Amino acid sequence: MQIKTKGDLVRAALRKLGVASDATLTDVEPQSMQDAVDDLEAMMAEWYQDGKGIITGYVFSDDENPPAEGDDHGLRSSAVSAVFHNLACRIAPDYALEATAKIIATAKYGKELLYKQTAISRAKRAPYPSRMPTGSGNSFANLNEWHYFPGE
Amino acid sequence: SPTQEGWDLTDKATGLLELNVAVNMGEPDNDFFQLRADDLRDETAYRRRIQSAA
Repeated sequence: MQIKTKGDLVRAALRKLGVASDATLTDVEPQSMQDAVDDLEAMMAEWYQDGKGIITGYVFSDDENPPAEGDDHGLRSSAVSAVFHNLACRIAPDYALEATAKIIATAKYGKELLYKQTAISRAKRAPYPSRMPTGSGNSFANLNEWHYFPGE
Repeated sequence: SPTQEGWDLTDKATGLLELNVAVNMGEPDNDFFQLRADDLRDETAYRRRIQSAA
């Protein structure tokens, strides 16, 4: 993918918004880039609720590294569009703008696709209760005295 | 038994001595293994694992 860094994500978001692109002769303002990167980090930390939220493979920049921009975001190839569409939606009010209906729809669709596989993975069935017998058809268990399921 | 031949055997009376051997034991030889229900491969394997252990 040609979108390998947090700055690539931010530039894509600004282009989606039509703030700093080549279709319109505008350069990304260095004051805008840091604000957008901070918004991206805040939104990513919000999504990834310490592991119990949306898992995307994004890498959070520590305080040690000087540039928060320039580092690979670590996303998968199928998360880039979702991330930068949501980022454009989030940072549009910075400039008193409003992301258009297509951008909002793509943000919704992308976030749902982000969570789909994790939802399938977390759709797990709880074991049998501790008070449920094994039945006499489970001959080995009911011979070795495992008449009931453990549970938990 | 020692044995001497002669007629005057004064001050030459032997004592007695019986030797012995010691027999002791080593350490147990186990076949510790772990049995899992809910496998259907540890259900048929255990019945034959006991015999292989013997």
